[PDB]
Amino acid sequence: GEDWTELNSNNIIGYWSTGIEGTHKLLSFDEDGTGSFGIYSNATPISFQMFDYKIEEGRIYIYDVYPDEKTPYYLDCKISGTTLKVETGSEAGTYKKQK
Repeated sequence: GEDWTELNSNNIIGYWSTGIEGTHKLLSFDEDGTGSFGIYSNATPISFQMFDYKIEEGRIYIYDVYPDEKTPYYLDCKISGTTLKVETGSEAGTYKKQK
């Protein structure tokens, strides 16, 4: 049916977008650095944050965020190549890979 892969430290790597309008959201994850999460409105950047992460459960583990650092938690998500499906969190929805 929906036959997803193991989320791992290598398939997540790169940027992830919805589309370019209204109120969009943008993500990145590096292999040996950090992630980054942005939020826009129409054609202006309105948020930014970064966080370290690990993949120690077939989920994102979040445990360092800035500038307002937050509690550590895990994030249920799926991946197969070019479609991120996050189920929970700020970034919960769908995105396409953007590299």
